[PDB]
Amino acid sequence: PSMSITRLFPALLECFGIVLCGYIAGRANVITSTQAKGLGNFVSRFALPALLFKNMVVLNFSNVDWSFLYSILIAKASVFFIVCVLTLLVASPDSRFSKAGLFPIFATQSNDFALGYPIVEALYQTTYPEYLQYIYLVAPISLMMLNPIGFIFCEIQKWKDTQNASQNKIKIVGLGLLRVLQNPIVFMVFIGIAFNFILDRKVPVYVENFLDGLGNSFSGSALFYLGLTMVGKIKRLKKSAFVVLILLITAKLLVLPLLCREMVELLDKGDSVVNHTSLSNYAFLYGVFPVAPGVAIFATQFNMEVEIITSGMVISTFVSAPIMYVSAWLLTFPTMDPKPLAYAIQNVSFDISIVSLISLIWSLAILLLSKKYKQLPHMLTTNLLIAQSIVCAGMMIWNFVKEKNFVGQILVFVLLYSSLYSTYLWTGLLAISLFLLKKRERVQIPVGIIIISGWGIPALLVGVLLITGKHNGDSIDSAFFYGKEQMITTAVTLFCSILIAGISLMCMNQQLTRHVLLCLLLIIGLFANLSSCLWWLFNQEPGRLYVELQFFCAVFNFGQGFISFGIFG
Ligand SMILES: O=C(O)Cc1c[nH]c2ccccc12
Repeated sequence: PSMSITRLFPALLECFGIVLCGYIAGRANVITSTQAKGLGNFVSRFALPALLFKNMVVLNFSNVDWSFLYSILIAKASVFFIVCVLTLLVASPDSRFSKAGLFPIFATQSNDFALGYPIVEALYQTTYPEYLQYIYLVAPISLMMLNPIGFIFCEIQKWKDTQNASQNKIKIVGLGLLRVLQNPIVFMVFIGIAFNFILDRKVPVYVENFLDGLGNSFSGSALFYLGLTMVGKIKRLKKSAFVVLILLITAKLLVLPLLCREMVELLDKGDSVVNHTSLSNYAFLYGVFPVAPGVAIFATQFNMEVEIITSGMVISTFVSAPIMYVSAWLLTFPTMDPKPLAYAIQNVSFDISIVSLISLIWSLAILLLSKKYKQLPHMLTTNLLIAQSIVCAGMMIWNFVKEKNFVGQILVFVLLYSSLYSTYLWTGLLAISLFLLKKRERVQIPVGIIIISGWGIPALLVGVLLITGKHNGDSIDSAFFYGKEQMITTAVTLFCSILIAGISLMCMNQQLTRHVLLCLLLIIGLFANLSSCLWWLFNQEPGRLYVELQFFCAVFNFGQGFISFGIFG
């Protein structure tokens, strides 16, 4: 295929597993905040410049598609210009230049080497090997292009804050540019380009082992340091600052991908449809890379906007994981016929259910071992997390069982289906329990009946499904394993929970917020699945928007554990 999309989930597990290792290590103080700087110094002063130098010396410039460079750079320059001019118009006077510097750098500078390259490598190393070159071209040329302008605005702020020092523009410009030249990425690219020419792309045999040994250590070491620098970083922001952060992460993780993709489709006027397509898709995925950790370092160096930039970098890194996974698969679906596409959505479901189950077990354990599960609603909320866990656990088994045998398929189907419906009801059961708790303190909530229904009724619905329906189990999609009746069952379950929740939340309006938020964020997913099921039935020959909806309702179905992991973890 045009992109080895199956290799992305392992790459993301490498990337974000090692970031999680660093995060766990810093949390557990396996490495303290002052000890982490030793790893950071190694990463940035040795491993990264070695990696840059090696790849820049090796690079065949007579094989670079400059259109991709110009496309991504013009897209980054666009987002930079937009965020800069918009920041200059929106922000308040005494902070507008610090923000106009760092917010555009934020919105454009990608976590290219640590996170981007493992992902690009996995996706494209075998299908389109030259796509790995553009990491080392785009990322540094991006700094040389755009970072000096942002630093110039930060130097304007440093100048303006220092009202004793109404000094020269030449110093402002020069110092901004000097900070760009002092960046190891920038100067090791200049140095590597010089030795690309001097050596005719040949790393000396007796220097190669060194550059290999240092450079190859970068990814793991940098991803680990990234985890360590994410510990204790998401400070409680003002509502205004949180909205700004959402808009900046939207610029980096949505707008920049869309503009990158558009620019490749504008400028890659070359002939090949499939090469144009894969390059376009690579441009989108390039745009989805997180904010580079270096932006937080610049912010610290200036002492400017540091909470927003650090928190945004942290959140951007984590938000890039699902967006990147989701986007890459979504872009790949137009290349797939309906059977490998059904396989694809089950693979997606399995992948998400793994990491969601892990998030769920963690969140469950926290709520249990904190003894939060004693309180109401938190006991039923823990049951909602239990419900989500059994959903994810079932889907993992269906991937193992999809070709095993008829009986195991049915049994595994019982489990997955039933937990699937149990989540649906616990959405509603929680929501009406919120109303019941809100109604008056003298009301004793019918916890036992609620639990018995929250698992009996889903078991009953799967029993009904087995009885009234028939085995459609030749079908790869487990949500279609029992066909028309299955999706009607799904639809009724969701609608019941939706009515229960809407009515109860209404009466409740006429601890609480996190559970209301949970129910609503589940309800948008329940409606995604409700839509999916009636649409399935009738469409009969569903379009591209259906496989994308099928995909996003699968992302919800199994990724809803991450919702719980955010709300209570
Ligand atoms: O953004 C990048 O990929 C480069 C980078 C520079 N210093 C870093 C520290 C940790 C992780 C990545 C980087």
